[PDB]
Amino acid sequence: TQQEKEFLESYPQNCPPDALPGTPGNLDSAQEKALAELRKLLEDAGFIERLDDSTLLRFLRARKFDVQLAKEMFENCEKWRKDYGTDTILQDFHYDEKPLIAKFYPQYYHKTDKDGRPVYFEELGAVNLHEMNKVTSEERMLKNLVWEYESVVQYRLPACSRAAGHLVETSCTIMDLKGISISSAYSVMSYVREASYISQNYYPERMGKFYIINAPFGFSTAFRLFKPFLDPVTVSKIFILGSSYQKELLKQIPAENLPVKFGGKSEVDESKGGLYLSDIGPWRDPKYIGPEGEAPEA
Ligand SMILES: O=C(c1ccc(Cl)c([N+](=O)[O-])c1)N1CCN(c2ccccc2F)CC1
Repeated sequence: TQQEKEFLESYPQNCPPDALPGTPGNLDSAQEKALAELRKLLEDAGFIERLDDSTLLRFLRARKFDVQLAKEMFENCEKWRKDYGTDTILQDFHYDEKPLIAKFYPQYYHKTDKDGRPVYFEELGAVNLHEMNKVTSEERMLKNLVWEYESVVQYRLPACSRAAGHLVETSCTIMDLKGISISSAYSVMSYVREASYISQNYYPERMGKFYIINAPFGFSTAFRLFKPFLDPVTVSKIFILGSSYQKELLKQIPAENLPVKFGGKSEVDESKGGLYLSDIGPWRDPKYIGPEGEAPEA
């Protein structure tokens, strides 16, 4: 379809050459063969959508380029999108509760990192589900999560790719644990479990960086101790920081892109809902919005 063709050639499709192997534009002979094989296998099953290089390579990387297991993971995902209504969630779901409950679990995207990734912030430590459940449900919070993911894929990543000069398939997540207790950790645990399950199985290879900040001492000490036994890919992606996280964040995010409260210089109009209701980034800049148009407002 022209439509889909126009969209694909409307932003850069190659990852930088120093990215991980098996990423778009960085494929060896074997990898290119696995991609072509997986594609025809999915075409033979009648799939017509989501068969672009970027998508299929993510499923291949998630299965170490085992073509057969990538096919099964892909087919599992399309079945979930069917049962959950994912393909129309942007039109069907309406998180009208958000101004009322945002402060009880702040979640927001704000600008980009030095690699061009959209930066996602989650103030898990402030979570108050007792107040949240007066207004909304875990089921609706997960719908809102998938809504945002669909908005990342459809509108934030293509804009971030154009603004960066190269393909951007991943986000940079900052999770603030300030205020977390054993009690509230248990209360958010079911939500976090379902969110990771959805991320790993239906959005594979979308995690580029994951910073935990204000981590309690026991949690941070454990990571510092087991850090040497981690996959070198993993140790470049996951950071568990305590109270002094600002300098580490500033190595990864330009100071003018990082919110003031986290050691940066980026400001929002605190009178108009400030950070918690904001969605600022290149996907709100006409310079970087392509034929998909501008992302909806939550
Ligand atoms: O894998 C992801 C992930 C999943 C989907 C999308 Cl579309 C993106 N993205 O590019 O914005 C990232 N994440 C890592 C785990 N994540 C997470 C998981 C559980 C609790 C909180 C969290 F922030 C969310 C982000």
